[PDB]
Amino acid sequence: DAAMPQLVTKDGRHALMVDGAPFLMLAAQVNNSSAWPSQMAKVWPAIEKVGANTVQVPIAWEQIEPVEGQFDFSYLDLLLEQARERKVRLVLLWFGTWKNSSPSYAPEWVKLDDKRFPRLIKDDGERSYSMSPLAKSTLDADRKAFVALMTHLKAKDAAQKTVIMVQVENETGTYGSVRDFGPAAQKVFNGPAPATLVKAVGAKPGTWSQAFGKDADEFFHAWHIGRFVDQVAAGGKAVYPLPMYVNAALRDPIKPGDPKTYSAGGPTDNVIGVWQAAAPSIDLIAPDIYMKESVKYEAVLGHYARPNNALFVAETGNDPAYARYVFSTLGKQGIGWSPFGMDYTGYGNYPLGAAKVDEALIEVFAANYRLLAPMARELARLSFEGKVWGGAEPDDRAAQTTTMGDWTVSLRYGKWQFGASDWTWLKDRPPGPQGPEGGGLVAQLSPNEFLVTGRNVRVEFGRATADGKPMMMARVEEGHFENGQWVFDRLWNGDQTDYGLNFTGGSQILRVKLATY
Amino acid sequence: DAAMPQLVTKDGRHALMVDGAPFLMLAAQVNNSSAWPSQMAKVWPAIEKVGANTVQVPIAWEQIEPVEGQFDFSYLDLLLEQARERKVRLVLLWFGTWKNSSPSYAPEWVKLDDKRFPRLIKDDGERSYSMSPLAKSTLDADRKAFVALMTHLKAKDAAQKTVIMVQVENETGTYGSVRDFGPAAQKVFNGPAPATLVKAVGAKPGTWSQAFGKDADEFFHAWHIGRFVDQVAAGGKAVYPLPMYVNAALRDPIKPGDPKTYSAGGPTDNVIGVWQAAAPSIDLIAPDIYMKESVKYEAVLGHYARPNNALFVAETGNDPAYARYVFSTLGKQGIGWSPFGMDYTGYGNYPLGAAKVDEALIEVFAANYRLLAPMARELARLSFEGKVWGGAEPDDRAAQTTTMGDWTVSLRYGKWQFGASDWTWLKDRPPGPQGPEGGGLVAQLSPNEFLVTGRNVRVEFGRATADGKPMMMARVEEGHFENGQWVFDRLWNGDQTDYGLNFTGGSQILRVKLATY
Repeated sequence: DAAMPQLVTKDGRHALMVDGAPFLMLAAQVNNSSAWPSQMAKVWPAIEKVGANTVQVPIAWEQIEPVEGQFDFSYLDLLLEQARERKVRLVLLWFGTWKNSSPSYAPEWVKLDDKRFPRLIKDDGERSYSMSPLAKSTLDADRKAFVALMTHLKAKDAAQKTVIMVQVENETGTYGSVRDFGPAAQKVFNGPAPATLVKAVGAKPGTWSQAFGKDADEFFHAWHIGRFVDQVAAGGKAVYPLPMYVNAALRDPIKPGDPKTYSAGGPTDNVIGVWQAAAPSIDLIAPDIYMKESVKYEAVLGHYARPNNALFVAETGNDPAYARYVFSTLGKQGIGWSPFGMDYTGYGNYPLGAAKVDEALIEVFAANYRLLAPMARELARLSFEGKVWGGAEPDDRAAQTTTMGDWTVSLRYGKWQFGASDWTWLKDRPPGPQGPEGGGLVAQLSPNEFLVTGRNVRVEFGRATADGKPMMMARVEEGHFENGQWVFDRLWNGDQTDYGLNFTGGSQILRVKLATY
Repeated sequence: DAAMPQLVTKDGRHALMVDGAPFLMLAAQVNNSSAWPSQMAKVWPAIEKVGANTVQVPIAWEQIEPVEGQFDFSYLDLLLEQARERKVRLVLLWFGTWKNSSPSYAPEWVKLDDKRFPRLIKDDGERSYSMSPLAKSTLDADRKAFVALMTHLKAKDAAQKTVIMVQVENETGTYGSVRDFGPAAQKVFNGPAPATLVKAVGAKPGTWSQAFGKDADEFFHAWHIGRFVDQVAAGGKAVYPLPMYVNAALRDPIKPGDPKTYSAGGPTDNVIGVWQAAAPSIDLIAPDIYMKESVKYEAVLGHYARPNNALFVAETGNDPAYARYVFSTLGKQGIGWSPFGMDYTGYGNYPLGAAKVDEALIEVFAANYRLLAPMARELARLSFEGKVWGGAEPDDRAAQTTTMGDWTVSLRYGKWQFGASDWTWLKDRPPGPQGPEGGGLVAQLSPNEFLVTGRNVRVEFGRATADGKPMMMARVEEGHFENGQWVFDRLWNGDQTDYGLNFTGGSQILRVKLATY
């Protein structure tokens, strides 16, 4: 059988091992109501067009268990077939007790039986629309269904491992109530805070209120949602131990509001530690980023990328401005990135994303994946080894720079293919049609050798070491990957290297040797 | 074997003899990083589209001698094959010790070994990026490689002579240092000025400083670069004596700055005489013109076109405004003209030329070459015989006139195909879409007979001789060349000749007989 995919960590760097090597998920997600046989003719053309190596698809509880204990995995079987025909991998999204905070994807025998499967009670005594994570009934039922899913998946996919990760629930939490205030919940809240949690967050032992103070309510909900999801995940892992993750409806990364106004209890940036402590069976916590401003997008990446949390952008906007952020995510040691809404079913999630999803829109995102897909295994490995840096065009077009050993590396935006970066008389290119669009990635392969790519960007090298030695790009080789192997195309020289390395709208990859003389 | 091409001079007029007759190089140059097998599928379609009879292609030292004494001419062999299939001729550009002042096209065993192959030392004691032309090592190495190239070319092309000229180095000189100030160089500078040079420039004998005064530094660098290139050229000529030339990075033709701010030592207009004296084995000095303003472009042509210097515009911009200057160059007895950057590899040299090179851009230049190519042998001969005059539309659209024997010839711009040139009530055509675009050429075949062509221009004849005799265009015959032979199409008369001869955007050639009555 294919080796089991594994999320791994080495010296604070991450990889998803697929077939025994690091794998970059250049993913896309279908719309929420697309996971049906009738819609697949409107999904696959988009997915093929965008050039994704991985597709995220909902597996709804209501689809798999429409009548209690009568499981139907016929759609999954079809999806596995179609995915394999297209040579893409899958990430299954388990839509059970929570999808965007709500039980709407639970079957009717769950979500219309509140007495048996109870919603949480708010601080004003009225029931929320959102399920109590303290209910053993709901936990047992979601877990049974997830375990059935993992058992069937094991039967149908252990040989090939088409499915490489599974998302457990979708944007957990509750809007409009920071936790469950019903009597069962309050009984627990009045009791001792869990030793595990108290130690994880550096609190003093006591009741929830004593230990956590002003954070008690939000931590109580995060912990309980986490414990619920952990137990769902652990049951599935006991059968088929694929990497598993949770995704986050975000709070603002710079000026977060009160938790009553966001998806409280879900893995927002302030409760990543609580979720880590609550859910050891969940491998990573993934942000869903629908903030178009670069300042915010970069800030989100900063909160979620940690030595103990792999960076995977599980969802992002499909407005064309978002396209370039693949470069920012991979440049911060990301293992994957995924625009949401990539099908031709007619739905568009504007104001989040694009109003209309047609071939022209998908082409915007396709251009980056066509470039990156052939190099994905190489990038994944080099990233894991800690050799990768990159960036996307800021909203203000400011240059980005870093030091990689002896050398400086810079990304500059709005430059032509000719003319020194310091020619103040030469006006920059005008703004992208549909917003900023540039970005770049550089891997330091060894002290003086680099792999360089990008689109709509100038990459420039200088010398960091203040030893006064002059330098040059001694060799710039363009080539491409075939079967994962490098094939020479040409050397760049003269005009092509006098003004940095200028990447336009197509697909070029360079191996650059630097030298002093 | 085909007759050896020869640059010849007769009574201050020039020709490149190819297959024993004058040849006009309607050339185009590929981008600097296009001379590789992988790029030829993006080069040939552009070259075929533009209708060039000659193509300029780099032959890089780094490509031909990647390891010292291990020569590889496989690309040249391929290029010769492909050129012959397309029935174009080649001009090879030797990129060795200098390409735009820099050794970047020398192999690593040259350019990364400064101790063995030394860069010049500036007047502040720090090394330039540019090579010292006083180094015997560098000279011997460049010459050995060039001689190997000429030996291989002789073996593979003596029979057909596909290759008709060779450029020796590319835009020699140094920015930021007017000469070599290192101790070896200063030892020479302190010594006697060369008798040959002193006589060539009309100076008094002495040391470099006494002879040349304020010009001593720049002349020292020009002479030494010239002597270097001369020796490279002479070694090659000793094997295979093709016409050879050098090209110039220009200083301003009207308000030149200090040589520290331009490519000093290269063949700028003030050191053409120094280069002529230094390099008898170089047949002509060719300007590279990236100045779009007609006043400047005309001025450059004036500096370089001399009785002892054939006019060849080795490089010019590929912004559409440049297209018309073929007419100016051929009208000043030019033997060739060449837009730079004519391929579909994605590179564009804006602000010099076009930002994007696509079929639409190339069509602008194609329209002139489609007209001129069938008549190139006839024009070349008539030009050599001193019978050709012409011009391109000035930036201010002013008319151009000359006297050819008994007759006046005028070129007028912005006129319609109907209506007298002196109808002040009739407004001119509006400006070209992408700038000025008109031009014309007239050859006086005998006293009263002319060959006339042009695009977007009105040609009008009058009588120069002030004898009061009335005149007419007695016969205007349109025809075209097939196999170099004239074939009648029709007579122009009536509306077609009442308002001069109006050439629009296509290809027409006329034989015009003038008469008094």
